[PDB]
Amino acid sequence: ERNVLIFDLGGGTFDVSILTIDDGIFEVKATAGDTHLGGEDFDNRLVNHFVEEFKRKHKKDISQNKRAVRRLRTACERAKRTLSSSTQASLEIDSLFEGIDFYTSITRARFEELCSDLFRSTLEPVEKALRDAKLDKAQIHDLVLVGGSTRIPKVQKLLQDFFNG
Amino acid sequence: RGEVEQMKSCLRVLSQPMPPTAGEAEQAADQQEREGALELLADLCENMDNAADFCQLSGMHLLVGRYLEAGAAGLRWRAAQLIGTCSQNVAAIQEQVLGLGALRKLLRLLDRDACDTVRVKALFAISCLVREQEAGLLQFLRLDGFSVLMRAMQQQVQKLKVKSAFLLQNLLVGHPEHKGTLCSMGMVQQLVALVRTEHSPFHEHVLGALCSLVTDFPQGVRECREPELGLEELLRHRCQLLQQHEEYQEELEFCEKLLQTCFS
Ligand SMILES: Nc1ncnc2c1ncn2[C@@H]1O[C@H](COP(=O)(O)O)[C@@H](O)[C@H]1O
Repeated sequence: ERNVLIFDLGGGTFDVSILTIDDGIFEVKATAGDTHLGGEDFDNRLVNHFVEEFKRKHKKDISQNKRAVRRLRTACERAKRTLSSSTQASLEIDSLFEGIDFYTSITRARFEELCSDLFRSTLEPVEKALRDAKLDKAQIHDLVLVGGSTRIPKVQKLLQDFFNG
Repeated sequence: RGEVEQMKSCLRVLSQPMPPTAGEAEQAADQQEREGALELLADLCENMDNAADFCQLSGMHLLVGRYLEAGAAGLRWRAAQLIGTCSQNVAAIQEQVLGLGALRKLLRLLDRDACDTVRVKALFAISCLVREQEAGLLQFLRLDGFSVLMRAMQQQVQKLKVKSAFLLQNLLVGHPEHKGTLCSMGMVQQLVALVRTEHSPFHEHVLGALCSLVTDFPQGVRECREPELGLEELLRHRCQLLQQHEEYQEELEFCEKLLQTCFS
């Protein structure tokens, strides 16, 4: 009897699934998840932090220029990833708004603060699939991660801490 | 996406070799058509995925070798720009651009191009390649990077000054082991030279670096106490200019932390 937990955090949706593999039969035993949690979500937490930071340093709100907000977000996605190896990253966005060249930094720590809540809400689905599978965390023999956004250190740590190691 | 088809469309445009010694309205035309395809590629490449797919399509190869080295400044900086956009904070695309030996073409351009814009987009590309990118920082140091850099700060080109200060601050954060080779290179004096310029945003980065060079590093603290520089009188006159200002907060934190560890 083997319980495998599949934790899939992608760019738009978060899906968890408890799958048992016994007697050579793979069977999905429970499913949960949140459809409003994904990498896209984390990105925007950084986008907001900077749009606000940009109001402070340049006395201007870039919110209504969507072409600019998009660049900001694409840039942020790049930083969020760098922040999975490095403990901090920097952003250089030439002429981001009204010809202003934008320069900033963010620490892995800061990234996490801005995403605190989002991070902790990934367990909800895990716990639910555990009830719906009439299982206890202590039984999950394996934990496999699938989905680009399962590399975020803080994600694997919250997950790992849950199963106490 | 229609993006892949569209950039493959730009690529098509960029691949067609230069006209057979065509005429005026055939050169200035053929060019605008590339300036355009290169800009469009930049906008598309701002997104990791697109830039990724750009590399798969041998795009990065045509860029580094052929265009960076174009004849028209216009084609050059736009190419640097694109090279930068794709790489920024993405290890895999950095590694590939690094592997095609761009840093050497970039650094060359930075250090001696007739168009200040090319030099600026080059520095931009360089930064996008060595920041938080270990293999790139080494190919950089080995290429006398800190010297191509400092010479830029010394250039009478603002954007070069800000861009240089910005990158040094970054580099100093993740690699304090270089503090020494930097001080002995006289970067403290140089950084201080940029402080005495008309205050503007980038100063946060100058003082930002300066602040790292001094952090647990007496050689650096010694560099700042140097009488000639008059760094103290300077930082107190600044510490006072950045007061009720929120748009300069980080400079004031830096400007103060400096005073606090070099004058007490
Ligand atoms: N190393 C990484 N660290 C954090 N997020 C990442 C990483 N690699 C990819 N992602 C994110 O994962 C999402 C794409 O997931 P996928 O569709 O499963 O490839 C995007 O929001 C990416 O930015």
